[PDB]
Amino acid sequence: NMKRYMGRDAQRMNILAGRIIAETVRSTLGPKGMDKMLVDDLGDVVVTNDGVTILREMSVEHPAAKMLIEVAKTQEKEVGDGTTTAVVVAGELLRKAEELLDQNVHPTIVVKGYQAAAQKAQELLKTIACEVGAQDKEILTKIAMTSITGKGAEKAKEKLAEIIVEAVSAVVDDEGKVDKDLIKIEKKSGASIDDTELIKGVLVDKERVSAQMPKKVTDAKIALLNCAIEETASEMLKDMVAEIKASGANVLFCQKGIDDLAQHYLAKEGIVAARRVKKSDMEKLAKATGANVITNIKDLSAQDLGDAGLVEERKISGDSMIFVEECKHPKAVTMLIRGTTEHVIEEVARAVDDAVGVVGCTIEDGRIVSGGGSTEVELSMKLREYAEGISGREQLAVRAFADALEVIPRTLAENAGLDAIEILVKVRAAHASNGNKCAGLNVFTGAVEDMCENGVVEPLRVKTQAIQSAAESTEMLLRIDDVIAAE
Amino acid sequence: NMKRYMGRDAQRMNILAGRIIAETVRSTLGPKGMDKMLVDDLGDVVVTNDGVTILREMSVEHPAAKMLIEVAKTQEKEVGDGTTTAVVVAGELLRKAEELLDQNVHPTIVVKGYQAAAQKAQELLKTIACEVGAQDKEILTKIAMTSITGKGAEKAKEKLAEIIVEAVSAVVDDEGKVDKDLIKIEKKSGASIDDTELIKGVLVDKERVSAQMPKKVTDAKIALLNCAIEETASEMLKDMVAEIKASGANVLFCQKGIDDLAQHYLAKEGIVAARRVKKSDMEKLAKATGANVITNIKDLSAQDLGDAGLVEERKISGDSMIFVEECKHPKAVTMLIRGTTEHVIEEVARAVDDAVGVVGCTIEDGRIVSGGGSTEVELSMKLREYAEGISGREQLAVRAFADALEVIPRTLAENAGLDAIEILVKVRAAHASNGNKCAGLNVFTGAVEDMCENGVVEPLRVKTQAIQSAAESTEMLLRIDDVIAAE
Amino acid sequence: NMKRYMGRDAQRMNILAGRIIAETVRSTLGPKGMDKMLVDDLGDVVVTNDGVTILREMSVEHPAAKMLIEVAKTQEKEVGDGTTTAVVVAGELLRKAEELLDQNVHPTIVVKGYQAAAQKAQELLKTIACEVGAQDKEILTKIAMTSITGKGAEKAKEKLAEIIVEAVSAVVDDEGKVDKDLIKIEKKSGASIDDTELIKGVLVDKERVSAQMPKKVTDAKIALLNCAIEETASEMLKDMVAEIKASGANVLFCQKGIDDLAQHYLAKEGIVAARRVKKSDMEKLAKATGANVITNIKDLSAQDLGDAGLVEERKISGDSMIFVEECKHPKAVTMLIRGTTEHVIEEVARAVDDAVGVVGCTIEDGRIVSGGGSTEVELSMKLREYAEGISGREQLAVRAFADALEVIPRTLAENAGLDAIEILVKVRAAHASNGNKCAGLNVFTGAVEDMCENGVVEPLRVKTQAIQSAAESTEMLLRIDDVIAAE
Ligand SMILES: Nc1ncnc2c1ncn2[C@@H]1O[C@H](COP(=O)(O)OP(=O)(O)O)[C@@H](O)[C@H]1O
Ligand SMILES: Nc1ncnc2c1ncn2[C@@H]1O[C@H](COP(=O)(O)OP(=O)(O)O)[C@@H](O)[C@H]1O
Ligand SMILES: Nc1ncnc2c1ncn2[C@@H]1O[C@H](COP(=O)(O)OP(=O)(O)O)[C@@H](O)[C@H]1O
Ligand SMILES: [Mg+2]
Ligand SMILES: [Mg+2]
Ligand SMILES: [Mg+2]
Repeated sequence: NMKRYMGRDAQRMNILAGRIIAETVRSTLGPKGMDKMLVDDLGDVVVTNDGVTILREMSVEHPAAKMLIEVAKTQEKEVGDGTTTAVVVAGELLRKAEELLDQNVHPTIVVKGYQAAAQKAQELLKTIACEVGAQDKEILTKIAMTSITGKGAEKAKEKLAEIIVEAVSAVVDDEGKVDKDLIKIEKKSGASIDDTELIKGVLVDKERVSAQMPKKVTDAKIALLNCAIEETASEMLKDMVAEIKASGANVLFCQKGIDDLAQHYLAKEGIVAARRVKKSDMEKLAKATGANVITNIKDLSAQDLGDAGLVEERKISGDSMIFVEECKHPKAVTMLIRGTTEHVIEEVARAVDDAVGVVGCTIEDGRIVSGGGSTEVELSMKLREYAEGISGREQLAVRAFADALEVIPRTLAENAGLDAIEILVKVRAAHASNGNKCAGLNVFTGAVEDMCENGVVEPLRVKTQAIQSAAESTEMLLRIDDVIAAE
Repeated sequence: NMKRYMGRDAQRMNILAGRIIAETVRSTLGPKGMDKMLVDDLGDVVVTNDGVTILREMSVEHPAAKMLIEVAKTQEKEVGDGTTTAVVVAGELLRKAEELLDQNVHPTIVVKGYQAAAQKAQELLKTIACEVGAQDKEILTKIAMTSITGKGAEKAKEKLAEIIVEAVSAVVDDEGKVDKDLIKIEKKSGASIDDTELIKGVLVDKERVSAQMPKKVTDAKIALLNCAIEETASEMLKDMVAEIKASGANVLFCQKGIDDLAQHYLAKEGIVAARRVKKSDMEKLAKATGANVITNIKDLSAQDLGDAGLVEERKISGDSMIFVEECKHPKAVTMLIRGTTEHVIEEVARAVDDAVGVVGCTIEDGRIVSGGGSTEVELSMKLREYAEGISGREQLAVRAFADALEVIPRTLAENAGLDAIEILVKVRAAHASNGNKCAGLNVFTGAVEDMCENGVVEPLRVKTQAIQSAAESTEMLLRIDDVIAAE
Repeated sequence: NMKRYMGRDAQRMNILAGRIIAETVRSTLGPKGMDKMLVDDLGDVVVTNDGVTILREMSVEHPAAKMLIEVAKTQEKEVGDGTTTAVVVAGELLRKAEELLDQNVHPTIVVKGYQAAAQKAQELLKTIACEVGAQDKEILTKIAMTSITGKGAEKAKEKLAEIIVEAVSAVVDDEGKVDKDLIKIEKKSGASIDDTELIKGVLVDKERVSAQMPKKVTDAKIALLNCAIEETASEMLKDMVAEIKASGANVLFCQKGIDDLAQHYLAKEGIVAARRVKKSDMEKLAKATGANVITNIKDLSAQDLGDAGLVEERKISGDSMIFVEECKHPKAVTMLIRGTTEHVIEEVARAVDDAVGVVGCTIEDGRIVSGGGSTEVELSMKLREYAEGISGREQLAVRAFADALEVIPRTLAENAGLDAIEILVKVRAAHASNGNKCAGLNVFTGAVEDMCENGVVEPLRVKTQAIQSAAESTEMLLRIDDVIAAE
C-alpha cells in the first residue's frame, strides 16, 4: 500500500517530471514559436500559444509536475505575460540541479545556493531596469507590441497595440492601479481581426424589452434600476413609469423584472428599457457612463443618470445587442474583438489579455527591461561573478542558477531555427562589462542587436515574478526525497 | 475469526510497527533534513517537513503505529514544534526495548525502569533549563528563529522571526497566556515570501456591499452589528440607518443581512458596510479594533465602536478584500503570508505556526534549553549515572532509556551527512561533568559548538512534553502481549 | 438442519469453549500481568488490562463462551474489580469438572457437589473477613491502591489512590451507599498522568453564550434553568433577565435555548450564562453546588441558587470549558484524568473505575480480606477438610471445587515468572490451621509474606461475588448435554 519512491529515485522522478512539462511549452517560446492544439475527451478543441492555458487545460497527473503548473498559474495571476518563461526556467533549474546532485552535493546546499542567487538576481534586476512614465504612451505601446508578438509576429498589428494602451489607460484607478477586470472583452465573428475596435462604454447582451421602444437614442441619459418595476391590472404603474420620466431618463436598464403593464407605459413615453440584465452588466454600466445603481425607484434623483453619446440596438454577427458606446468619462471600457472563425477570435483574445497585463504592469510599476533574452544574459553573467565571491560548495549552485537563466536566449534561438550555441556566444560577448545590457538576439534579423532601440521591452514584473516563482518552487521540489503515491 | 498474534510475535509486531512510522520521519529531522511529498487518492499533493501533518495525513492502518501518531498529535497540541522528535524518540525507546526483551527481561520490568527514568529526566531538565524574561524580545527571536530553521535554514529569514515575536507578543492575555488562535494567519500569492508582513488588525474576505460606498476611510470608527438591518418598501430603514450615524460610525460590519433599502441609505451617508461576515470574523474584529458586538441596533452606544487607522478595500492577488489595518491596541493580529506558488505559501505557513508555538511557549513557561541535540546528550549522561544507583534488572531499562535519547543528536548528524558515531563521541566528551550542557553539533559548522551562544534555543516544553509522551505511550505498548485484529 | 453435538461431545465442546475465554485473560492477572491490544474491523484500537472490557469488546461467538462473559459482565456490575478472577475461576471449575466426568461421575452429582462447596465457601469467607470502618480513610487507601496495582504496579501512584478515596467519600449518600455515577470522570490530554486531580464540582463542555460576559467569577451564586428564556423583537426579555438578577445570581446554566435578545441583557448585567447544557450536566450541577432545577422562571427563589467558590471558562487541552470548581458541600464530584496520549489516558481511567468500585465496596460492605491469592489458599484448604465430612461421590466434586480456587495463586505466580508449583506449596504450608489466613505470595518479593501487613486488601464483595457467579454459571453449563446450533 502502495507506491513509494526512495531517495535518488524520488528526486529523479520529480526532477524529471518537472523537466517534462517544461519541455512541453519550450516550443511556444518566442515569435518564431509554435502553437499547441489541444482536444479533450469531448472532441472540444482549443488552439493556443499561451503557456498557462496549455498547462492548465491538459490532464497533468503526476504530483511533481502539478506544482510547476503552480508557477505558471501565479505568473498569469500577477503579470499576464511570461507564463511560459517562468515554467521554462523552472525546468532548467531542475535540470542543472541534478548535475550537482549526481556529483553528491547535498540537496540542502543546492537549495541554499539557489536561494542565494535568486536573492541577488532580484536586486540585480532592480538596478538594470530603465524607468518610464506611467503615461509615456509611446513606450506603453512598444510594451504592448512586444507582448502580442511572441504569440506570432503576425498578430502584432500596429493599430491593435494602440487600441489596448488607450484602453488600459482609461481604466486606471487614480491612484494608481489597473483593474484588469474593468476592461470588458467581447468576442463576435465578422470578417475581421482588423475590425476589432475600442468601445468606450458597455456591450449588453439584451434587447429592448418592448418592440415599440426606440431602437436608437443619441446623447442619452441612463437610469440603472436595481429595483423591480412591478405591475398588476390597475395601472399601479403610471406612478413608477412617470417617476422615471421625472428625472429625464430616455434609457433604462433594469436588473429585475419589468411587468407587462410597465412595458407599455415606457414604450409610450419614448424611454428604452431592458429587463433582467446581468448583475455584472449593471456594475459595468454603473462605472462606464457615470451612473448610479438605485434600489428605491422613488429615490431616483436626476443625477443618478449616466451619460453615453449613443445607445443603440444593433445586430452584430447575427445576435442583436444594446451598444452603449461613445461615453464621456469611462471607468469601464469594452474591447470588441473580431475575427473570421471562433478559435481565430479566441486566440486574438488571449493575446489581448497578455497585452493588457504587461501594459497595466508598466503603468503600475514604472520600470521595464529589454526583451529578446537580453536581461537574462546580462542577469546571468552578473550572477556568475557574484558566484566567485562565494566560498563553499554553494558556489556550484549559484553558477548553475546563473547558467540556468540562459535557457531563454537559448530556446528563443532554437525555435527560430538558428544555431543556439553560437548566438549564445555572440550575445555573451556583447555583455562584457561594457554595453549593452540591452544586447539580445533578434530572431528575424538573425543577428544580435540592441533590443531597447528595436522596441523590444517587458515590464520588470515579468522577469522578477518569473525568476522568483521559478526559484521558490524548484527549491521546494529539491528538498523532497520520499514520495507516497496511492490508488 | 480472524487474526491474532501471540507473545513474542505480538510484541515484535508492535515494536516493529512503531519503529516504522518513526523511521518515516527520521529524515525530516534538523535543518539538513528533507521534505516528504504526499499525494492522496485524489491527485491532491502536499509537501511538508512538519512531522505531525506528515503522519496525520497519510493512511496509517496498523493499530500499534496508530498510537505513536498519538504522541505526535498531542505534541503539536501542547507545544507546536518538536513533533518529529517526540515520535522519533518514541521509536528509539521501542528499539532499545527489544534488546532487553530478547534478553528475557520481563516487559513489566522494562516498563518499570522506563517510567523511572522518564521520572528522573523530568526533574533533570527542570534544573538545566535557563530562565528567560517573558519579553526578552531578543531571546524570543532566537527561539523563533531556531524553530523556522530545521524546516530548512533557507526559510530562516531574519525579518520573519522578528515579525512573529512581535505578533505573538501582541496577543498575550494578561495574565498570562498566548491564544494561538488570536493570531489570524492569511495566505495570498504575490511575488513574495519576503513580502509576508504583520497586519495589526483583521483581514475580511468580504467587499463593500454597495459600490457607491467609500473604498477608503482613515482613522475610522467601526460599528459591529450582530443584528439584521431589515427593510420592506416604505423606508422603515432611515431609522436604523440614522441611528448608526448617530453614534459616529463611518464603517459597519454586519453578520446578518442588510436589505437593499438600508444599503442605499448607508451609501448616501458615507458609511461603508459589509453584510454576512463570518461569525469568526466578527469576534476577530471585536477584539482587534477594540469594538463591541451589538445585537440591538437601538442600544448602539457611541463607545461600542472600535478604532482602526485605516479601513480599505484592496485587490490583493486577484481577490478583493477589506483591510482593517494599523489598529491601536490589537488583541487580535493578522500574519499575512505570501509566496509565489500555493504550496510554497502553505509550507511557509506551517513554519510560522511552529514559530508561534515555541514563542508562545517561552513567554508562557519562562524557561528554555539549548538545541542541536545538546540537552539530549546532557540529559542522557546524567540519566546514565542515575542508572548505576539502581539495583536490579530495572537498571538495564534505565540505561536503555538513557541511550535512547541520543537518537536526536545521532539522526541530526545523519541527515547533515556527517559521521554520526564520531560526532556523538565528541559531543559526549564535552559533557563530562564540566561544561557545557550547551555543547552540541552544529550541522553547518560540522564541529561541536556552544549552542546557547550560537543562538540555538528551544522552549523547555519541547523536550519535557516530548520525552514524557514518548515514555508514556511506549510504556503502554510494551505491556501488550496479545492482539486481536478483525476483518 | 443443521449442527448438533451429542453427550460427551457437547460437554467437551462447552467445557473447552469455556476454558478458552478463560485462558484468554489468564495473562492479565496480577501486577506482573500483561495487556491485550484489541483492534476491531475499523482499525480502532483499544489497549487494556481490564478483564471484562477485553471480553466484551471482542467478537466472541461460541454460545458456551458467550456465557462466561456473563460472569465477568456482572462482576463489573456488582463490584468493579476482580472481573478477570471471576472468569478465571469459572474456567478452572470447568477444567476440574471434566476430570470427574472422564471418570464417569454423573454431571448432576458434580453440579450437586459444586453447589455444596460454593455454599460453604460463602459462609467460610464471612468469618475470615476483617472488619473495617466506613471512614477508616487509611485502609480505604490501601484498598484503592491494591486495586490500581494489578493494572501494573506503575499506575499505583500514591497520590492517586488518595484522590479517589477522598472523591468516593464525598459522594456517599447517607445512608449509606455510593452512587458510582455521582463521581464524574473527565479525560483531557496535558503532559500529565500526575496532573490528574480532584475537582470538587462539575466540568461543563459549554462556553459563555455571549463573549461580552465575565470569563471569571469567584464565590459565585448559581441559577440552573430548566426553562427556555425566549425573546422576539420588543424586549419582552428585560422581565426574564431582571427577575434572575432579582435572586442575586451572577451565573446561569440553561438547558434550553437563550434567545439573542436575552443574551445581550445578561452580558449587560454581569451574569454569565450557557445555553443548551446536557440534561445530565444539569443534574450534576443540581447536586454538586447545592442548587435547584427551576422550570418556572417566575418561581426563581433566592435559595434555588447553588454555591461554588469559582466559576471560570478555561482552555484546557485546546478545548474551552466552564469549570465550576471549589464547591462547599459536593454531592457530585469530578475526577479530572490527564495523560500525554489518548489511550494512555483511557486506561488510567479504567484503573480509576476499578478503584472507585472497590472503595465504594468497602464503605458499603465494611468487611475486607487479604489479596495476593491469600484467602484463596485459605478458602481452599478449609473447603478441602469440609470435603472429608462428605459421604458419596459428591465429595470428589467438593475437593475439585477446593482445588479450583488455587488457580488464582497459581496464575499470579506464573505471570510474575516464578515457579507456580513450589510457591503454591510454601503458601499452603503457611496456612496449616495456625496462621496466617493472610499468608500470600508477593510477586515482587518473590517469597511468601503477610498480605494484610503489606497493605494488600480487597473488599469481601470481590471474592464472594466472584466465587458464586463462577459457581452458578459453570453449574448450569455442566448440566448441558445437547446443543442445537443453526445457520
Ligand atoms: N522581436 C522579438 N525578437 C526576439 N524575441 C522577442 C521579440 N519579441 C518578444 N520576444 C521574446 O519572446 C518571449 C515571449 O514568448 P511568449 O511566446 O510570449 O511566451 P511568454 O510570453 O510566456 O514568455 C519573451 O522572452 C520576449 O523576450
Ligand atoms: N542551527 C542548528 N544546528 C543544529 N541543529 C539545529 C539547529 N537549529 C535547530 N536544530 C535542531 O533541529 C531539530 C528540529 O527538527 P525539525 O525539522 O524542526 O523537527 P521537530 O522540530 O519536530 O523536532 C531540533 O532538535 C533542533 O534541536
Ligand atoms: N502487591 C501485590 N502482590 C501480589 N498480588 C497482588 C498485589 N496487588 C494485587 N494483587 C492481586 O492481583 C489481582 C488483580 O488482578 P487484576 O489484573 O486486577 O484483575 P482482577 O482485578 O479482575 O482480578 C488480585 O487477585 C490481587 O489479589
Ligand atoms: Mg505573450
Ligand atoms: Mg520546526
Ligand atoms: Mg484491577
